Amino acid sequence: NGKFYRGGDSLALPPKKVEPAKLDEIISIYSDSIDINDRFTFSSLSLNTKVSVPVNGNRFFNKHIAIVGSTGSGKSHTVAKI
Amino acid sequence: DDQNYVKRLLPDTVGDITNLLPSLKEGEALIMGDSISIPSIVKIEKCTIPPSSIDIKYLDEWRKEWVDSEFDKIIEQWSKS
Ligand SMILES: Nc1ncnc2c1ncn2[C@@H]1O[C@H](COP(=O)(O)OP(=O)(O)O)[C@@H](O)[C@H]1O
Ligand SMILES: [Mg+2]
Repeated sequence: NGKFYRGGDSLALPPKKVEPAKLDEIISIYSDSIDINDRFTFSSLSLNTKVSVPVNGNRFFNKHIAIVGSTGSGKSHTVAKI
Repeated sequence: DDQNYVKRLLPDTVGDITNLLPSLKEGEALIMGDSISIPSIVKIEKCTIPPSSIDIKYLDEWRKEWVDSEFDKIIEQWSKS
């Protein structure tokens, strides 16, 4: 019913109809686990640009950030955007 | 020791690079960095105004007669250094 619960080894007996996930369920993976006042968005999902990926904005900054990547990958741009 | 030094500080890598470094040919180079997007194996275009090839032809120069080396001017240039 639109709310995502991350679980391990949940069983679906085959055969089950498989379709690509729509916009709202993929949004519910990232948006629902973080309270709305706590969301801090600086990026979106790579294969779905409409899905925004928010991080826990309090927990993003108290616990230190390590931005790592090769030269020319945009690491200074990601630092500047944040 | 050169290869472990180079591969560790090399910013990128290519497929099967451990044995590629000994097997590079004469004038063949591997260029990578942020000035070239794809790490590529290239052949450097032959120098038409070379640093003169200092490789003395050896057998045929041995094959000729026993030449009289002029030791006096060799020693006198050695003397002034
Ligand atoms: N989120 C992004 N979307 C599209 N292009 C980007 C993004 N971030 C960086 N870039 C591009 O990547 C290039 C590399 O710059 P940058 O990441 O700052 O280099 P470095 O990581 O060496 O500091 C930039 O010219 C920028 O245009
Ligand atoms: Mg930079």
